[PDB]
Amino acid sequence: YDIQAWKKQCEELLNLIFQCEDSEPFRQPVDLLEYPDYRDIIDTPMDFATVRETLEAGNYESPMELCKDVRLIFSNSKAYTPSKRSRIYSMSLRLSAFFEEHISSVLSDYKSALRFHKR
Ligand SMILES: Cc1ccc(C(=O)N2CCN(C(=O)NCc3cccnc3)CC2)o1
Repeated sequence: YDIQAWKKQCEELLNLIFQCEDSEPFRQPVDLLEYPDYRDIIDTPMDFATVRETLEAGNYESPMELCKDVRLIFSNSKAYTPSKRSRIYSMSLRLSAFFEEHISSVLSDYKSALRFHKR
């Protein structure tokens, strides 16, 4: 029922994501010299360094907000990919599965802790 525990749990999960080769495309912004049309397709860029920095700044109030930004990394990859078989998009899908598998208990625990707080 620790309503703060999500933050370290998210730091640890981000650490695991940064050890994962599948995250390499998603740890920094898209170089427009490499992908010149990227901002024609993607309105709101997001990467794992931005997520980590926002968490470390104390600018997430809840793991739900962190989860929204991580899911934006994946939806941006799906929207930008030219093919559902593209290397970088395929990496996004494995990393999304990994993330969702691990974030589910973080979200459940937080929400249960907030319900207990308000009981
Ligand atoms: C072809 C295709 C399908 C889906 C995607 C896609 O989701 N992105 C475009 C490419 N991305 C980057 O360039 N990351 C920045 C970067 C810069 C230097 C070193 N590592 C990473 C990630 C986002 O790209």
